[PDB]
Amino acid sequence: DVSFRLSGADPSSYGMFIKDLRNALPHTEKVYNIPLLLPSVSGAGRYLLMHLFNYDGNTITVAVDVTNVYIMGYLALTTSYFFNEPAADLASQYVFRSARRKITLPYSGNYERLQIAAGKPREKIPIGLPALDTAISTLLHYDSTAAAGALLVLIQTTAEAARFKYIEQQIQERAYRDEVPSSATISLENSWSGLSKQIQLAQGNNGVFRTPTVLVDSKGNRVQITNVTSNVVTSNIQLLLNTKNI
Ligand SMILES: *[C@@H]1O[C@H](CO)[C@@H](OC2O[C@H](CO)[C@@H](O)[C@H](O)[C@H]2NC(C)=O)[C@H](O)[C@H]1NC(C)=O
Ligand SMILES: OC[C@H]1O[C@@H](O[C@H]2[C@H](O)[C@@H](O)[C@H](O)O[C@@H]2CO)[C@H](O)[C@@H](O)[C@H]1O
Repeated sequence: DVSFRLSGADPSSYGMFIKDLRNALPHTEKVYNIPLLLPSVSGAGRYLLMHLFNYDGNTITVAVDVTNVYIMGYLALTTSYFFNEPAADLASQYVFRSARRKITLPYSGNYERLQIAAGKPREKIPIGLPALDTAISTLLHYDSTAAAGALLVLIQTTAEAARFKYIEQQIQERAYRDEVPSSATISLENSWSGLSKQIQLAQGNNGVFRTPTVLVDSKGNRVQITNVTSNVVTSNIQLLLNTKNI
């Protein structure tokens, strides 16, 4: 398991937790030096448990699918909560079985279903460590509407941060003050799948992408990614979604 506590948390411990989060996911091959996520894992081992503690010390345990880094659900005291999606339902057969009751959310974990449930896009939802403390707090007590938004904060603080160093960096700048995500952040989140595909396809195309990826950069400008020499591939992306899942 991996853990993070917001009490006493700073850019340092956050980075360490994100480093752990990354190291917890297994892989057998690296593509252009980037861990390649497995096509699939069978049974309970398919899920990674993250113990998160808010500033007061309360905790929720989040189950993550180690093949894609998708959040399946979490445990709040003695109640389990899982998205309304096949994968999560499957996940419920293995994790938090001893919870006293199981609640299925009214939506899947997809960014689009989450934004609807929440009544606003990620664009306008401030993130950072403080925001992650709010999120943990919200999920301790069931509220599907407040949860959608806390869940959008959680996904980005943790899964997207493991996925991209840049996003991990974005969150460390927000260690003591939340801020809506830069568009480069939303761009990267939206492009993880495609970038993972083209990184793997480049492998026998001499590091050239079969199809270029369009991103938005730091300065907020439209940019094309055509091959593995881009900083995005050399520095940024830290985990790759196996094409066997794309
Ligand atoms: C792969 O991607 C490279 C940049 O990420 C790109 O190099 C450049 O493209 C032109 C030069 O002809 C410039 O617009 C740009 O400044 C160049 N970037 C750098 C840092 O040199 C390669 O040309 C791309 N290769 C392929 C096969 O498309
Ligand atoms: O949308 C980002 C979000 O991914 C969720 O999974 C989605 C997925 O993007 C889509 O291909 C599919 O049709 O719905 C999936 C779940 O039902 C994750 O659960 C989440 O953790 C985010 O990364």
